[PDB]
Amino acid sequence: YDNREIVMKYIHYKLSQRGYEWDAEVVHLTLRQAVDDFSRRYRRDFAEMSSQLHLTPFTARGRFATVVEELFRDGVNWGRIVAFFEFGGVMCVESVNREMSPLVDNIALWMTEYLNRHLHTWIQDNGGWDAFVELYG
Ligand SMILES: O=C(c1cc(-c2cc3c(cc2C(=O)N2Cc4ccccc4C[C@H]2CN2CCOCC2)OCO3)n2c1CCCC2)N(c1ccccc1)c1ccc(O)cc1
Repeated sequence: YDNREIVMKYIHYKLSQRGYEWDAEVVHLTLRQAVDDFSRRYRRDFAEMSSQLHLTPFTARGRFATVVEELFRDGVNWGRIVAFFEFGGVMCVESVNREMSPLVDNIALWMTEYLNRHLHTWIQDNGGWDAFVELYG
């Protein structure tokens, strides 16, 4: 249902593993499992991109816009929405690692606005998140 709830719960889970208690049900567990399979799949290139990412408060919004525009340029699919969430999380984990944790709240806002403004039509026309729950899990 609520896109804002889905991003809050995904980010809270990734940060809690890092020992960072950020302050801010079937779908949440299905999304969390797909993104973990996505990390295992491209673990090689995930290490490279982590260092390649030069994240600061002055570049985050622009970095976010560029990568999201590249992901969905050739259309939307669930595999790209999964990569959308993993990029949202890698930037949150990276913010915490670099002692810029205030940016977590900005990244979650950018993810929520993009889901509601640019992914809402596609998802609903796919039947909503239950359609995602049927592919994964
Ligand atoms: O540039 C990117 C990136 C990653 C993918 C992507 C999305 C997918 C997928 C696959 C890939 C993909 O193409 N890769 C995954 C990946 C994951 C982590 C780090 C690097 C890469 C690069 C390659 C891996 N190789 C490339 C050759 O063909 C496939 C194998 O399967 C399902 O959805 N895409 C892009 C750009 C737009 C096309 C799809 N990031 C990016 C962003 C910033 C800096 C560098 C790369 C990015 C976006 C979202 C993410 O969640 C992670 C990375």
